[PDB]
This record gives sequence, structure tokens and C-alpha cells, in this order.
Amino acid sequence: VLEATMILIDNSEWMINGDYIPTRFEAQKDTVHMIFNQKINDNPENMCGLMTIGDNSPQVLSTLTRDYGKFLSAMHDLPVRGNAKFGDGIQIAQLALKHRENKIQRQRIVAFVGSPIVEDEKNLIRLAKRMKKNNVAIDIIHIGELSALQHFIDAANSSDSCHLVSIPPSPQLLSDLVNQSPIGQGVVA
Repeated sequence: VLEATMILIDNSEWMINGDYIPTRFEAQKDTVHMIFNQKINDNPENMCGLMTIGDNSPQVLSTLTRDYGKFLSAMHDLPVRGNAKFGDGIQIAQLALKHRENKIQRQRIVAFVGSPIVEDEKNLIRLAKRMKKNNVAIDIIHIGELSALQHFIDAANSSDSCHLVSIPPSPQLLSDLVNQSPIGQGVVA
């Protein structure tokens, strides 16, 4: 698939928990690299960008790129604290995706949620149906305290393009578990 993907990380205070090894935040950070590489390896022209949804206010950390070093440099020193703003994040991500240079690229969001969603369900469904209308696919990696997101994904989904990957606390590594999910890398040949 030829697509531009905005990867949204949760850097809220909820992510300072050691119930995922070594913390939720750091668990997520390793998973981002895997998702990145999946996209970059899918098509030579695929690009990824990086946003936060926590610390009170979603931020674009990296515009669309194939250089993972830009993600790592932008995350260095990043605050992990404050509230998550899920709906604001997926709206800002859609605005960012409009600025993609290569507009032949399909549009996708991959978002991590490790915190309570601030939107209520009626709001979540409006968000989802608006994405679907906008031809924006979305995958959500849900961790921590684990239904509303299943309804969201069902409302956004078109042609089996959207996924909810829900991973409880465990001894195993989040990146490995997500790699073993529908949105993981798979194999080559």
C-alpha cells in the first residue's frame, strides 16, 4: 500500500506506569519503530510523521519522512506528563495529513491509547464517521486499563482497513505483541 501515516504517541502521565516493560511510554516507543519500518518497507514512497497526544496538547514532532532518526531526535527530551487529548490528536493528524506532498498516498493514523479517552462515546463515533467520510484509515493500539474503542473502529472501518489492537499488561514486550497482530510487519518473500 502507498500511504502516509501519522503515528500518534501517548505521552500523558498515565504512561509513567511499569505495568508494561519497562514503562508504558517506553514500551510504546519501541513499537513505534516497528510500525515505522512496516510502512517504510511496504512501498518506497511511504512516509511517516510523528505526533503526541499527551502533555495537555497534541504536538507535531516530525513531519512526514522516511528518516527514523528524525523521530528519535524529536522524542529526545520529550515530556511525559499531563492529560491525553485523543480527539484533538486525531483531528490535528488529519490536518497534518493534508499537507502531505505526495497526495497519491492514502491517509492513515496509528494511535496509541494508554489513558482514559476524554471524548464521550457519542463524540468518539462522530470522530470515527468523520474519518471514514474523509477516507482516513486508523489503527489503535490500546494498553493499560481495558468497548468504546471497538465501536469507534467499527464506525471508522472501510474495506477492513482499520484495526483495534488491545494488549493487556504482561511479561512480554509490547512491540513483539503488536508485531504479532494484524498491524505488525509479517514476514518477507
